[PDB]
Amino acid sequence: SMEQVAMELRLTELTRLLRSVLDQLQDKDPARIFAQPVSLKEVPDYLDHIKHPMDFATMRKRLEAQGYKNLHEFEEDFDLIIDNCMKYNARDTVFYRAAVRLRDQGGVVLRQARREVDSIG
Repeated sequence: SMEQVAMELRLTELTRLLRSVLDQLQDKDPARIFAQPVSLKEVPDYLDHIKHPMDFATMRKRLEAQGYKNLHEFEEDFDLIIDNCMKYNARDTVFYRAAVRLRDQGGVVLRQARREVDSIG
């Protein structure tokens, strides 16, 4: 149908907007602390602590399969990245502190993305 195509055009433009958001969020992690999944070889107990691991490469695979239906779903993933880190790592660690900074800096990007998604439909 013609509707299914128009739908797919919007999903595709949402994907396009989310890719730009993702790149902007990821620039706020220049240390690449959140770039890849936590290694289960190097942190073998991790899944006893953290039930839903997340990271930027994993978000990017979902993104490119058009797996995000709306901004809310994408934000849930970003928030997992931060929240997981803030639980597993203690307050005085470079990792916790990197998550605080990514949260604070991404807030601005996410604020605008929500306006752009509402605005453009």
